[PDB]
Amino acid sequence: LAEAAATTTENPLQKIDAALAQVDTLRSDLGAVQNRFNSAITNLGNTVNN
Amino acid sequence: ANDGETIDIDLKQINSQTLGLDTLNVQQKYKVSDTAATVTGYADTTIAL
Repeated sequence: LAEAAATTTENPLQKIDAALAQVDTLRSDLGAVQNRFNSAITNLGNTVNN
Repeated sequence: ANDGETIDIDLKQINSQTLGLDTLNVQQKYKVSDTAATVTGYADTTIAL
């Protein structure tokens, strides 16, 4: 469990921006892997038919 | 849309007192004079008869 700060935060929107950067990085990676999956599906279909 | 970039407005406390206008007085002292007066009667007192 995390503390409750006793003073107002400073330069908060920069921290928010860095957070969003982390979020979009993870989102992009998770999107990208789906390309591997799709191409693997395609190659699998070709292989099974042949 | 970033941390710290602001426009700063500056004010003052303004009223008769802060301007010191309460210290403004244009009056001039009168030439005072007095005259005798009359005192009459006896007043009762809490002291019991």
